Amino acid sequence: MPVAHVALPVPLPRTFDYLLPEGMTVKAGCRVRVPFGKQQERIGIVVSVSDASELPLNELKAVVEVLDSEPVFTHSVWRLLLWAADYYHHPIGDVLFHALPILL
Amino acid sequence: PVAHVALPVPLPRTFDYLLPEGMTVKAGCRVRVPFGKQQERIGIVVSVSDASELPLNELKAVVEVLDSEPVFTHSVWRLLLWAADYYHHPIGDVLFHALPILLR
Repeated sequence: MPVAHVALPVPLPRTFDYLLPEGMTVKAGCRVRVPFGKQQERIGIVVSVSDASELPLNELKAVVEVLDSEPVFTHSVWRLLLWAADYYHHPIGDVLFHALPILL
Repeated sequence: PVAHVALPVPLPRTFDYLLPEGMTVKAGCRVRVPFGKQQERIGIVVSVSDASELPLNELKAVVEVLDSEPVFTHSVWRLLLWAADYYHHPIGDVLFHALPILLR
């Protein structure tokens, strides 16, 4: 009863920022393993890579491992999926992960 | 450093807020909540439980409840939620876009 769950009108990509460790590069389109909750891990997909972030670079967990060296998404498929997601109002994560099993 | 990751989260991607004391809200009401750091935003209560993914000591508190009771019909509400769910649209996206229509 004390936790009100509010729904807000967030930007296009509602991605989650994670910090990359020392000497570990990843390109937009690769899958990565990251920390969620507290002591749980989950497979994610890199959407973008910038030097900035909505939150202080001091409180963003670091990626555990990059399960990819080369984007698992076609340069075309990728550009397409992102568009699709935005155009039809679908969560980027939703499209990406649902679209992966098929692409393979 | 930063890496904008897209993850496959559950159905509602709602944001948990803490209700101050002596202030109750029904699922379907609009509320004013803190965003970013020093910014306000109008949101809608999708649900209300006693639990929360995060520590109850880290959840900002609702600032104001703009509704005594649901601005959405018991029907419309039940419908919109479905719609959002069935067609894979952000619940917040559906609710706020659907609002101007239902009223005007």
